[PDB]
Amino acid sequence: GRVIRNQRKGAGSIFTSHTRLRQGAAKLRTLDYAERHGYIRGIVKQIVHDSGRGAPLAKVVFRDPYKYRLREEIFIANEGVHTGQFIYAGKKASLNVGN
Amino acid sequence: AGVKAYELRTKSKEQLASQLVDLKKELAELKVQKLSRPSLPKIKTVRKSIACVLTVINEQQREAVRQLYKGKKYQPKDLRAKKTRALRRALTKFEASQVTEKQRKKQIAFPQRKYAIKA
Amino acid sequence: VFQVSMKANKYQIKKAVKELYEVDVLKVNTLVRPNGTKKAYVRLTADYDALDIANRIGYI
Amino acid sequence: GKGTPSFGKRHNKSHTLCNRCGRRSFHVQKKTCSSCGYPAAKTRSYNWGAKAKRRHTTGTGRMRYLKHVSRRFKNGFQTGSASKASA
Amino acid sequence: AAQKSFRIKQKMAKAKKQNRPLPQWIRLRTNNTIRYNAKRRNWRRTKMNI
Amino acid sequence: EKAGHQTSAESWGTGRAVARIPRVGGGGTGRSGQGAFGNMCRGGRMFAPTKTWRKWNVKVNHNEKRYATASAIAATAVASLVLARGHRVEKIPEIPLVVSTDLESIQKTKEAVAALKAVGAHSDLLKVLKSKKLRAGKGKYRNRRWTQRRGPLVVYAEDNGIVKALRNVPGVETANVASLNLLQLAPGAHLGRFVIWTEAAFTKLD
Amino acid sequence: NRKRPVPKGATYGKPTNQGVNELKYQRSLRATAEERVGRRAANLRVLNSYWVNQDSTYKYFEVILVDPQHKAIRRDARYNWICDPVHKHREARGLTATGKKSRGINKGHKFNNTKAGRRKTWKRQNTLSLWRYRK
RNA sequence: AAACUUUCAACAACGGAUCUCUUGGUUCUCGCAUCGAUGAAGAACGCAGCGAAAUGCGAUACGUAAUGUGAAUUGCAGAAUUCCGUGAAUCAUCGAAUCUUUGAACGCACAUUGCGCCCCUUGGUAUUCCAGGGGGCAUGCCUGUUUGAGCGUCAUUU
RNA sequence: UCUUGGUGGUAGUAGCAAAUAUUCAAAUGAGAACUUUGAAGACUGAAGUGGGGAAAGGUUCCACGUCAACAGCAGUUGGACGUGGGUUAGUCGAUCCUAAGAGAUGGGGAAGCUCCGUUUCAAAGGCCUGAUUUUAUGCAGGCCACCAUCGAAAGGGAAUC
RNA sequence: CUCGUAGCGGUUCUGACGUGCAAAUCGAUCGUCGAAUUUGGGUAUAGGGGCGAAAGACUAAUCGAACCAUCUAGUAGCUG
RNA sequence: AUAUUGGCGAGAGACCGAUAGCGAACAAGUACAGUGAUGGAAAGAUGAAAAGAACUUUGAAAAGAGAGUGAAAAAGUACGU
RNA sequence: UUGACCUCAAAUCAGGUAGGAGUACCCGCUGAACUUAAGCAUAUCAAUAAGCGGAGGAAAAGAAACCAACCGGGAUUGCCU
Ligand SMILES: [Mg+2]
Ligand SMILES: [Mg+2]
Ligand SMILES: [Mg+2]
Ligand SMILES: [Mg+2]
Ligand SMILES: [Mg+2]
Ligand SMILES: [Mg+2]
Ligand SMILES: [Mg+2]
Ligand SMILES: [Mg+2]
Ligand SMILES: [Mg+2]
Ligand SMILES: [Mg+2]
Ligand SMILES: [Mg+2]
Ligand SMILES: [Mg+2]
Ligand SMILES: [Mg+2]
Ligand SMILES: [Mg+2]
Ligand SMILES: [Mg+2]
Ligand SMILES: [Mg+2]
Ligand SMILES: [Mg+2]
Ligand SMILES: [Mg+2]
Ligand SMILES: [Mg+2]
Ligand SMILES: [Mg+2]
Ligand SMILES: [Mg+2]
Ligand SMILES: [Mg+2]
Ligand SMILES: [Mg+2]
Ligand SMILES: [Mg+2]
Ligand SMILES: [Mg+2]
Ligand SMILES: [Mg+2]
Ligand SMILES: [Mg+2]
Ligand SMILES: [Mg+2]
Ligand SMILES: [Mg+2]
Ligand SMILES: [Mg+2]
Ligand SMILES: [Mg+2]
Ligand SMILES: [Mg+2]
Ligand SMILES: [Mg+2]
Ligand SMILES: [Mg+2]
Ligand SMILES: [Mg+2]
Ligand SMILES: [Mg+2]
Ligand SMILES: [Mg+2]
Ligand SMILES: [Mg+2]
Ligand SMILES: [Mg+2]
Ligand SMILES: [Mg+2]
Ligand SMILES: [Mg+2]
Ligand SMILES: [Mg+2]
Ligand SMILES: [Mg+2]
Ligand SMILES: [Mg+2]
Ligand SMILES: [Mg+2]
Ligand SMILES: [Mg+2]
Ligand SMILES: [Mg+2]
Ligand SMILES: [Mg+2]
Ligand SMILES: [Mg+2]
Ligand SMILES: [Mg+2]
Ligand SMILES: [Mg+2]
Ligand SMILES: [Mg+2]
Ligand SMILES: [Mg+2]
Ligand SMILES: [Mg+2]
Ligand SMILES: [Mg+2]
Ligand SMILES: [Mg+2]
Ligand SMILES: [Mg+2]
Ligand SMILES: [Mg+2]
Ligand SMILES: [Mg+2]
Ligand SMILES: [Mg+2]
Ligand SMILES: [Mg+2]
Ligand SMILES: [Mg+2]
Ligand SMILES: [Mg+2]
Ligand SMILES: [Mg+2]
Ligand SMILES: [Mg+2]
Ligand SMILES: [Mg+2]
Ligand SMILES: [Mg+2]
Ligand SMILES: [Mg+2]
Ligand SMILES: [Mg+2]
Ligand SMILES: [Mg+2]
Ligand SMILES: [Mg+2]
Repeated sequence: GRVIRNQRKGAGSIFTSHTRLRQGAAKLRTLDYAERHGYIRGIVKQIVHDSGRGAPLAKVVFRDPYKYRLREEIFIANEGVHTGQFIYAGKKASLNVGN
Repeated sequence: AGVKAYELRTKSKEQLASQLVDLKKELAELKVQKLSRPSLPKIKTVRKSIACVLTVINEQQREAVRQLYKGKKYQPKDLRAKKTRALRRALTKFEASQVTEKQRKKQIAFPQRKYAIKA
Repeated sequence: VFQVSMKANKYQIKKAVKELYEVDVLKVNTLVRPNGTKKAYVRLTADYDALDIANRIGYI
Repeated sequence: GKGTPSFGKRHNKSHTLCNRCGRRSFHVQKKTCSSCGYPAAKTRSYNWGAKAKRRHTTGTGRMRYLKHVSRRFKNGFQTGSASKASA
Repeated sequence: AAQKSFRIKQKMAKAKKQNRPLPQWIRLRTNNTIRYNAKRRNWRRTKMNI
Repeated sequence: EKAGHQTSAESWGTGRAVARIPRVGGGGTGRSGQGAFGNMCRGGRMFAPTKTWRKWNVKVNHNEKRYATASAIAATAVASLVLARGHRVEKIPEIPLVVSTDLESIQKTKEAVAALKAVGAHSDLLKVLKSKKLRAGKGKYRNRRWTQRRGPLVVYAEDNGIVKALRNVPGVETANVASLNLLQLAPGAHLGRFVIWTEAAFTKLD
Repeated sequence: NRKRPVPKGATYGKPTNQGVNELKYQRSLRATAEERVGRRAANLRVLNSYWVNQDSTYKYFEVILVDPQHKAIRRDARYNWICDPVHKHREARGLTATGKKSRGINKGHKFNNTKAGRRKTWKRQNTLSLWRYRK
């Protein structure tokens, strides 16, 4: 007559994700006119380790099309991607690993 | 003995302000002597004199404002009457006695007559 | 050494000591006493003498 | 070890003084007073706590302003001042 | 705790000024029934609970 | 209604080596651990708490009320019961003691006690105000401080001052013929109050 | 329907009192509308309300409110009854038209429980009235 | 035979019953309608020549004003020309004020005596910095004012 | 095994036996196994019975006076009792920052107490003008896309020996 | 990983004590002692709920359902 | 017209009489217990008036014994009986 | 260009107003269980206690979409029945 451990996990008290040391949300670059009609060139600046994740994270840095500033997207690193590598995102892009 | 209030109403604003300063000097000077003496009851007289002068100054100041807002709308709120919050929400005597003209006509046409069952 | 209001800071102590006792203050150190009263150590500049001024107030 | 040597480790505090009622019932983690329910606008009272309503109701403190309403009512809520001078 | 709040020291200051016996002239007053301070506190006998 | 119940006590039950009465919880006050709620417990409620809906006022048939009043007026005739109920009336000429209707318009207490002494109620009057005693218990501090005797009842037909003139006189009670209280005519359920009738009162009794 | 909160939807009373889903809330949706509008606009008094629309999820009401501090209401004797303090929050006390409907306040044999309130009537008809001379 | 133990009495103890008291309670009846954003109820801290409470009060602090009474208060001390008086008094009454820090609590915050911003003003050579004094700055809603937004939209325009 | 209070026998009994340990003289005093000083013996033996601090306590600190009660012997002693004195900061902390988290607002839910949410589906806004005579510096340009607040006396942090 | 201090636990004496120094201590003997370690502060999870390397263990000496007040003088064919 | 264990003002009682009556006759929701919600006491009486015992003596003192005061000290603040 | 209109905003704009208390009685909402039925699930306790919202000196109700079936009464409330 007592609530079981599999039920207690949904309350999310002591059963949450230990997310202090994580590097961010590993997402793609937000789909825009650069990635819908041509391409955009990134650059890997770090292959970092994500806490709690068995896959390395590639920090890929792009230029913002509309404002002069740099936008740092966080990718999941593909096997073969290195630091200093130009990374292409878009429709007209070329097939290489990490594009 | 102390200052008497009816004397202090007769003085002006600058006379009463300087009297308060001299009274505050006398309270300070007597508070020093109270550290040597075992009992100094003259503290009480000067202290009620300060309260009397400060009172009369404020009654002069509030009566100046009452002459300033004399018979207009929107007095300051501490110069307004302090009956009761309910007693000032309170439909006024004019508004509570309002009668529509349909009711005013009936009240003039047929008021309560005065009569007696005798003859 | 004075007893001051609990609402008085070291500016209002210095200003009051100056224009009540016609002195100049070099420094004010203040502590709140364990009876809940505020005690001010008001040190005068060397041009004045706190012993003379203590007689001039009236104590010792 | 659940009794006396466990009593040694009581040097923290669950409640401190409430600002509204001054009672050492302000839970410092919950940020709530256990007796008067501060910071909520309504004051914590329950009808199963009839003794507890008795301890804090009107009359238990000073009544700085209600202790004068009955006299002001009795005189009809006067405004102004009395007339004469002396005997 | 040697680094107090002011609100703790203010209540600590109040408790010390209450920590006195009855004044002896009060026991000489007319129709006086007070024999002693019934609200006397010690640090050794009763903790005052903040 | 809340006497003996303003307490949150519960029983300790068995195993505690003390009787199973509800004891007060808590600590550090002296009241803690003390028995509660019982009729036998100090501070507890009493057995069968008295209610306001106990019957106070009692119903009597109106005719049985009037039966007793008629038999009480009849007992204020011949003097054996009037002597028996106190009422110093030996030196009265005759009972019923009927005086003139001029008593009904006496308005001064000096002139009222002159008339009652003159018709022989002096010894009945002095029987009261020599019997003023302190009450013999807790009732003397329930606004019932003094006891004394009953004096002559004066019965009239018209009030033209006799009630107020006899008001301050100790023991002397007054009555209209239209009312004739049984608590006045037979005080203590004892027949034979000394009654002075006025002439208009005595005629009206038919 | 009103959903009875009773967390995890659980009884812990008798099985007569075991329903959660099918409780129906004795006051109407028009009454909840006026009560919620009267809380937002507590300087005013709710006068009446009326249906204006509905869909699968909401019923829509327009609530007429009257300012008892405006002088076009404090004068004009047809409407200054609303300015008396007995009419503070009529919609919470059920003195509006939809309140009087859901309280049962109507004349007739069909409303014997609810003519001057069902609770007041119940207090009257469960009182043991005793006289001085017991009847 | 003492001592010891037991019984009774006196006197002495211990203890606080009994009796007597009672500015308290309880119950009934009658009359009245009067809390608060003009800041309530409640809280904290403080205030008296000597008070720790209760009671009173708020830096004007066991109180100020006003009015009535008419010589006190006092446990001391002191003052008591003021005492045939605009006048004592822990007096009564109470219509004028004051009413710290709070609290629905209202610039932001509060396990802080923590931090802003505006106006007027003072001083430090100061629009900007620092300090002092005064006065402000909550949310909802109503009416109105003003400034606006929307190709929602109507006229009108070389 | 009633309730409250009071009182006995047991009974001057059980006991006041952990932490090596005390002793001599003088002083004070009515009174010294226990106080003070000197002498001696000893111990903790630097992960201390030593010097400081955190939480907590709250005046216990220090002086004078005192010994009715308290220190389960004693007491002239005391963390006791009575009266007082005592806590000084630009530099040490708090204050400020964020952490795990807590939590308003817009808005949605809920009969409602209130719940969710913390950037959301909101019209959510202050920043300097290059530099001053038509400036209470705007009646102007120009810039900025985030969005409360609380959260550490061990984290981060301006500066004293 | 191991021997073994500090530490953190608690095997055995079924030792002392058992109206205790102690409503869980004392002593000896023991487990383990560089990590799934030990620990302060902050913070989160609240009662038919939490939490549980799981013993119905722990959740303020309270746990096969905490504590407080009320309903409630709950009911008793049972004992005084 | 009706209700009213709250508030304010009254007047009552075949009520209770300090283990009773409200928990509280008294500095009572006080002292105190608890982290907290909450719990929660005991406790009235000298004498008509302090006239509350000057002074002597013994003792280090508390105090005793005298002396006094008082109608009473078989009323000595540990105070009616 | 310009001037309205509608809808929606902003202001430390002008004036106001709401919160909280108390809650005995009053108007609502919400809502039990112990208990009884000599067991118990309907029932009862009870349209009660607890919880929440809103007033006033009273509140609510109230001048008929009523009762009736009489020769008909006549707003509401309350007492006796
Ligand atoms: Mg200080
Ligand atoms: Mg300092
Ligand atoms: Mg345990
Ligand atoms: Mg233990
Ligand atoms: Mg508390
Ligand atoms: Mg309330
Ligand atoms: Mg503080
Ligand atoms: Mg009782
Ligand atoms: Mg008797
Ligand atoms: Mg259902
Ligand atoms: Mg009758
Ligand atoms: Mg005795
Ligand atoms: Mg006896
Ligand atoms: Mg009665
Ligand atoms: Mg004064
Ligand atoms: Mg006067
Ligand atoms: Mg006076
Ligand atoms: Mg802080
Ligand atoms: Mg800050
Ligand atoms: Mg006993
Ligand atoms: Mg014994
Ligand atoms: Mg022995
Ligand atoms: Mg021995
Ligand atoms: Mg050794
Ligand atoms: Mg050694
Ligand atoms: Mg000493
Ligand atoms: Mg001893
Ligand atoms: Mg001794
Ligand atoms: Mg010391
Ligand atoms: Mg001391
Ligand atoms: Mg620093
Ligand atoms: Mg911040
Ligand atoms: Mg912060
Ligand atoms: Mg760090
Ligand atoms: Mg190992
Ligand atoms: Mg090993
Ligand atoms: Mg080891
Ligand atoms: Mg074991
Ligand atoms: Mg053993
Ligand atoms: Mg022992
Ligand atoms: Mg090892
Ligand atoms: Mg350690
Ligand atoms: Mg469960
Ligand atoms: Mg098992
Ligand atoms: Mg329990
Ligand atoms: Mg029972
Ligand atoms: Mg009442
Ligand atoms: Mg007695
Ligand atoms: Mg009693
Ligand atoms: Mg506590
Ligand atoms: Mg006695
Ligand atoms: Mg006398
Ligand atoms: Mg003697
Ligand atoms: Mg005698
Ligand atoms: Mg004697
Ligand atoms: Mg005797
Ligand atoms: Mg005697
Ligand atoms: Mg405005
Ligand atoms: Mg009702
Ligand atoms: Mg109702
Ligand atoms: Mg039945
Ligand atoms: Mg049954
Ligand atoms: Mg059955
Ligand atoms: Mg059964
Ligand atoms: Mg039912
Ligand atoms: Mg209820
Ligand atoms: Mg009212
Ligand atoms: Mg009426
Ligand atoms: Mg009405
Ligand atoms: Mg009609
Ligand atoms: Mg009818």
